[PDB]
Amino acid sequence: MLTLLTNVTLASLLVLIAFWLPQLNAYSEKTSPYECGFDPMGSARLPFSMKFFLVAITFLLFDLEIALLLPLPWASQTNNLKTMLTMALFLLILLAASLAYEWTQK
Amino acid sequence: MPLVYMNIIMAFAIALAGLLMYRSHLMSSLLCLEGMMLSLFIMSTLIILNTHFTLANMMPIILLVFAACEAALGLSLLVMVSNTYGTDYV
Amino acid sequence: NPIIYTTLIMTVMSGTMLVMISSHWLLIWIGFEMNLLAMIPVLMKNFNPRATEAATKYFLTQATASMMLMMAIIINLLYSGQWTITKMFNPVAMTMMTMALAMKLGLSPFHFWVPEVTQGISLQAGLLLLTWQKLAPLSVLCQISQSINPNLMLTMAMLSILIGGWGGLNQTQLRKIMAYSSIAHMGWMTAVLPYNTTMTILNLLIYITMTLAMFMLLIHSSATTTLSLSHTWNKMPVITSLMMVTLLSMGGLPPLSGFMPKWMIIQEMTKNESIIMPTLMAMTALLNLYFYMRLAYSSSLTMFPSTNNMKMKWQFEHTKQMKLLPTMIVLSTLVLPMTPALSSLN
Amino acid sequence: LRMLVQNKLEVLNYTTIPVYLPEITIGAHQSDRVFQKFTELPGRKYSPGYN
Amino acid sequence: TMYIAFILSTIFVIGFVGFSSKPSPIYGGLGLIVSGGVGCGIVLNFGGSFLGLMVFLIYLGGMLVVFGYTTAMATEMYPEVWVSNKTVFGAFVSGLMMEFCMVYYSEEAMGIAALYSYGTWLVIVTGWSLLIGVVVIMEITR
Amino acid sequence: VEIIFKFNGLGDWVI
Amino acid sequence: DMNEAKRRVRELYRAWYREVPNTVHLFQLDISVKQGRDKVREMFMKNAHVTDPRVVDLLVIKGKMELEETINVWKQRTHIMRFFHETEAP
Amino acid sequence: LHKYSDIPEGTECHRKAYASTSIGGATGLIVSAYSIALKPPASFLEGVARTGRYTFTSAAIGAIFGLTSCISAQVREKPDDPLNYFIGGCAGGLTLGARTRSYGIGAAACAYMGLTAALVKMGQLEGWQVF
Amino acid sequence: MFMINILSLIIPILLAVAFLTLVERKVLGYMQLRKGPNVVGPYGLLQPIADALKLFTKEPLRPATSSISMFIIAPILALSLALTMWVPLPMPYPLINMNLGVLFMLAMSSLAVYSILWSGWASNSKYALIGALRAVAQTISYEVTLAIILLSVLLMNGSYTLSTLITTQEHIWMIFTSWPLAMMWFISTLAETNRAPFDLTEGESELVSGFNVEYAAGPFAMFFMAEYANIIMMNAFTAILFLGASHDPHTPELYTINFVLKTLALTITFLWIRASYPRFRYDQLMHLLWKSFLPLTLALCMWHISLPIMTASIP
Amino acid sequence: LTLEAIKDRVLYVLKLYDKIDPEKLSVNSHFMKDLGLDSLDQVEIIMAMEDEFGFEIPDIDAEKLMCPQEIVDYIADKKDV
Repeated sequence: MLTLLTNVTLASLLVLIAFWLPQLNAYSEKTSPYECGFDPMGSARLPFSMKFFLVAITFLLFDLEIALLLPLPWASQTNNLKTMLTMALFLLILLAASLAYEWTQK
Repeated sequence: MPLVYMNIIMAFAIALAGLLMYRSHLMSSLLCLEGMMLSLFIMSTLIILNTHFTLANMMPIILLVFAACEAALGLSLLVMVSNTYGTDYV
Repeated sequence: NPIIYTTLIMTVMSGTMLVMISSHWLLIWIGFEMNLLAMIPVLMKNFNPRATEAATKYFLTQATASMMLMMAIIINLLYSGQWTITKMFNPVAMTMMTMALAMKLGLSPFHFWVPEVTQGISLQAGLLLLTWQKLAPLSVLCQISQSINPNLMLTMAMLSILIGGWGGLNQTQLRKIMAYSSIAHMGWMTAVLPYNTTMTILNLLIYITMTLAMFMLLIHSSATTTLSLSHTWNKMPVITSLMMVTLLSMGGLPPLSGFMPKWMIIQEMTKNESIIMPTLMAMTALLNLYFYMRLAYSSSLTMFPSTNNMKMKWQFEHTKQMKLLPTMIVLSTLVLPMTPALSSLN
Repeated sequence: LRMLVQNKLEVLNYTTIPVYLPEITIGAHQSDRVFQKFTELPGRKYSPGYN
Repeated sequence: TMYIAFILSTIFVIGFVGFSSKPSPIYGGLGLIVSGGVGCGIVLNFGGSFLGLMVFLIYLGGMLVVFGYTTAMATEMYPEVWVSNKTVFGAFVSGLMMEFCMVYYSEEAMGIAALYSYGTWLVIVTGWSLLIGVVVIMEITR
Repeated sequence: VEIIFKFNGLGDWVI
Repeated sequence: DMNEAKRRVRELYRAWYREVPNTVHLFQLDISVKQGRDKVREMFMKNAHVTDPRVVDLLVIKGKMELEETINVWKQRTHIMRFFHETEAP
Repeated sequence: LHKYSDIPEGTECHRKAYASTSIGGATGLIVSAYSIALKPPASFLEGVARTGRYTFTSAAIGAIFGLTSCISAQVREKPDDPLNYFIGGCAGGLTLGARTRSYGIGAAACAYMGLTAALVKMGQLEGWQVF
Repeated sequence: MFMINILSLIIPILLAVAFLTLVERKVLGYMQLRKGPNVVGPYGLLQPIADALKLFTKEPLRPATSSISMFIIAPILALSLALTMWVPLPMPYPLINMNLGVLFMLAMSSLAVYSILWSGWASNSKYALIGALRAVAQTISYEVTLAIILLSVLLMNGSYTLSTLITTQEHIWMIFTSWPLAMMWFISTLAETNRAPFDLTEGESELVSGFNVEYAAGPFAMFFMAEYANIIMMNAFTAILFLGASHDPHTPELYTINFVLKTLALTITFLWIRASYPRFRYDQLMHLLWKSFLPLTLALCMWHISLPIMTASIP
Repeated sequence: LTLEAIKDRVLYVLKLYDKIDPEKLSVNSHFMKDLGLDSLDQVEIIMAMEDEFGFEIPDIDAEKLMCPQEIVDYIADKKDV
């Protein structure tokens, strides 16, 4: 917790010496958002895409899977591996299987 | 029961009341639900750590899974409702 | 494609069977949880702008219900360190497990989602929702009948019948009516549950048989709005002439099978004294009957004017026969002098 | 779509929508009678394979 | 003593105070970040470290990101800060007064390693569940 | 605590 | 012939007039919201004596492109503020 | 309710009447609660107007019911028979009749509220179990 | 005096990111034949501090459209975690002996990119939003394979503790055992850190400095700085994890003398990648991953699950 | 929607408008033949009135005019009241 505090306080210190230092003139249009020169046609709205979630959700459901993969190194030392080993393979198959199902339903 | 548990339980009660006060675009509700999920998780894990009831060390993570899983589903429905409107519960 | 659809529906069957098997609580909450994920997509076949928000309703309520349930399990564990079903050991938890299940059955005043959701889906997915989904939560209530706080149960059990009544007189399109029928019968199931579970399971079987009869008939005629049902008397007169009867069996006119539930229930509760409650309950069940009757008037007993265009349709026989149907009619009607067999359920 | 092509009443399923315009709609007597007449035909009492 | 675990519980609860109030999902995502790190810290204090790091990884390192995608699909112009409405801010204060009234008032290693060898059944149903969940995502989006 | 059900109080370490 | 073209121009005035407040809004112009309208009316008075057959329709061709530009956010604050000649010495 | 239950008999009419007033107030807050919940008042001041309405009405009904009942008990001094509540029952509807400013609803409320109360007393006498 | 140890961990590293910048322009310069910075040095050496002074001296505007709170909090988090990931790193002796600090390296790495999401969200600009979004795509898309292959290379060391990972490499090095996973780890570190062929977050010519644009002086220096923190850090991580070394406890310093070589030998390589390949584009960037890397990561994963049993070689 | 609502609104919008002084106002009187307002004003006030009734006036109906009341009659023709 000590190193967390010293790091965050360090960074915050850099912020404060970043703002309260140059000591010059902010003003309008200088502070207007950048848009490669010409002014924006409108504030940021809806860059909608199914192609975002259509995969990103799959990310989420793999990440849940790897969450189950993590116990493995410790589970490897269990007294009865034949009881284990199938499962150690099993989930991975389904992981692959899930992917496989996605792979070809386009 | 030690006060800490009471505090987490209360965090649950808020994590529910927030779901049910329920307002505007519903994405907030999937958040509040996930918060609810997290409170149940923590409240479980503290217990399994307490009594050294070792087998149940497996549950919280498994809990987490399905719970996260349904939430993972939930966004998809929102997509569809977002698809025809730009979402609002209204 | 059917090959995926069948895997979903089978994993729903599994997702309920799992509740009916496992003794450990965590596997029950897993049972419902798996049940949910596999329940939503099947509501989304065909897919409508309407159907989408139907599924939104269903998911949103089932999710919050499952949440409260898991919370109350965890509290139970906190105050007794167990996972076996058995008695619960902390009333503040127990009432919440009752609430969570109260949403899962759709009992009032939690009920409001069920009439709406039914509206949003086709009669296939509808029937399945009103029968198969009613198994699992009851499947756990039978296991926790031992410690139920009867007051809390009878209050929802009654209020489900009043709301299952008054909201039934008002609607035209049939699906919403079927919703209020079921929402009303669940009051009768969950009423007797504290006193004697075997009567519950009996009533459950009758209810499922009944609603299978109706939904197979609505499928057979593809009627929906009441008027749409009205035309059917001329095309295939039999099936309207059979909706009449199955409706009366919903109504529980005494020769008919649907009377068997109520008339065992009244018995059981009467052993407990509690004499007033069944009287109010049985009186309101009448109110439940009345819109079955009005709906009968739209259909078979009287002929609403036919539209002309119907005539060509007379040449064309219905197809894709549903094998299971005739037996579902007959069992849900004629079986009354076979009550004693109920003891088979021990 | 192929499933829809078969079982033609389905393609006809919405053509008998109840809107009750006076020219299309028919009172119950005429319809009950005319359909009572339709059964009179040799091939219509029963499904075709059985008659 | 330090009561450090308990004060962490307090920051946790206000994390849900600012979170359960409903001021644009993005800031709520911040709410679950704060409550998330506080959470993993709290469970870390009993030394179930692996789990606290599961949630600090699997949850916050997973979820709130995908929510950082939903808002791209939802947003709407001029999202509200907590201060941007009387009911929202009123709600936040409403949480603060209550929780303040409340204030006024390794085994793990083999324990989870057991999941595979000694608890195959759960592995089966979780595998099956997640798989068919992917199938459901398909049968909704497609 | 009188709310809902009793919270035994004192520091966390004790358990 | 004339008149058939005059209706065109009236249509054009409707389009410009209604569009103007959107122009002041979106462009963050601080011209008095009325002033743009008046100035529009004036620009419409600028050729309020043209009498040739084809020349007037040609005038609405050259009139379309400008609202065509302001609606597409083509041109800019500078470019649309240009009409008011505000920096000129009297 | 346990507080209200220890009448005793009908002695000290005020002590009882306060309790009945309390019950009426409680039910008024509940009805107001669902009403606000399911009929979004729009403009919150109107909502508190609504709840003020129902709360005051039900509280009034409870008050007048309680005191007329106990007074009848302390006057007729019968005092145990069910009819002893029934007047209050009949009275209660009239209270409800007053706020609604309608003879009809007041008239019906008299009869049914009366019969309900009478059944309640009859039930205390007979140990009817309801649940 | 633990505090001075921490300070002793944080100052030298910041110095290292500065001189990392300078080396970057140097080597990356000589690949181009052209000499890198030189005139201000004499060997350029004085440059980075002149650079940083040029930045912090320069005015850092608070954008009119931006919400300010997120806009400030994001850089803070960036340097924060960029530094915090350094703590449990065995050199040879970790500053902290976490029982499972590797998993923690993943935790920090996974909260890293979230800062990018805010960085582009509060920036409000079109380029900001689009670039930030695609950024988060590539990032997560690589963290999944990332963590799986890291798992599979960790089944055999024994456990998640880091110091043991020295002990398990007292001879052959891990790399000879499972190099293909080392390849995928390498590239996943080449994308998670958002580097050369996997270049998209900066966007560059594709999106004019990407998410980072609207940040002006100091906060820009923070994202820049933190970025290099992650690059050297994943490099060091790979170094200890795939390249073992002789370690006499009596002379720990010897080991470190070796270690900075073995890690620096990696960092330079990224630069020598930067001078070599055109960027992927957001389709292919994710294509090669989901289609091609991943399945091998799995097959290799079952394989590595299965060796210890068949070989009877359980750690 | 009584015809009186229509007339009241027509003249309301025409009273809100500037070129039509209240003294200039007169229902039966031809909108151009009496009122001195510029020809563009027809278009401006009609577009405002229809902005109230909400429906676009096709400009053949701008070629109607004659009297404001005939336009009111057209509003009755659309409202079908």
